[PDB]
Amino acid sequence: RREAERQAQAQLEKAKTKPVAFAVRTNVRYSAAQEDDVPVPGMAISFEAKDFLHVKEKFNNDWWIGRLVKEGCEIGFIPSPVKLENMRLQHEQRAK
Amino acid sequence: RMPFTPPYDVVPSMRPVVLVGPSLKGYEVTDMMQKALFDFLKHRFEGRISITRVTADISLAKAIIERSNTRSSLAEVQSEIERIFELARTLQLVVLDADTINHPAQLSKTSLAPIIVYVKISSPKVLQRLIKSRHLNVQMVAADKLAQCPPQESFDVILDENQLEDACEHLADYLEAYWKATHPPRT
Ligand SMILES: [Cl-]
Repeated sequence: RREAERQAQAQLEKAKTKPVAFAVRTNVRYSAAQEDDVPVPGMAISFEAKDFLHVKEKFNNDWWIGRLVKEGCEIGFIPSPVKLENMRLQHEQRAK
Repeated sequence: RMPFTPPYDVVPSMRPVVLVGPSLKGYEVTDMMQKALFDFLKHRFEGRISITRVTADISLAKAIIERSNTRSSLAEVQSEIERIFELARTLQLVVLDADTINHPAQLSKTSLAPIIVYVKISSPKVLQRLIKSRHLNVQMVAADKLAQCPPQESFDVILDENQLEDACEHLADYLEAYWKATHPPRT
């Protein structure tokens, strides 16, 4: 059940006070959709190519926790490289 | 035929500020104008800033072992990159006084993702007079190469203001906005 969402939301709240572990500059875009199964719906971090993200910690194999380096942007779930690749694969399969 | 991979690059947690222009580092006109700007940052961002000299050739940063063709070794450069990353780790503003960098293309293929600040004298005639009132050709050529860069994509900030105080306030405003983006509520 959606006890899972509650735990995910708790980990996110706990990370608000954690330091930035590392930063990345993106080479691709991510435009979040409901169907990406984000640990807490509504909390995915979308971004464009060449955006900067501050990453705090790993949530699971599909999702990190961090924020877009942009005024007013808050902590949420960032897709891992594994998750980005699986979305790219899924899209290329369905477009074929 | 017709001339048409990791999703994330790891970069410093605060993008290092690098100054380029008006001409070549190592010569008086550029060294004095950049020194005034560094001086200003040290006191405007006191307690929030680290300004550090980098002498190693960080343009060199990215089965025969790759080695540098100059006095700056790839191992020394890697050590300096690591030091820059560490400086940025706690989210202080990092400013680099990077001797070897005079053109933004020099850092384009590195992992540093700098904030490139173009200190610009928009009129070449003005630059020529400044220099001669204090090697001319290499300086003019350098300033002209900067003037040829597509400005929006090459530079993060362009300081073309005649009055030092106006250039300083422009730089400060940009860095204050970056401070806010990164913190949710010559030397
Ligand atoms: Cl799809």
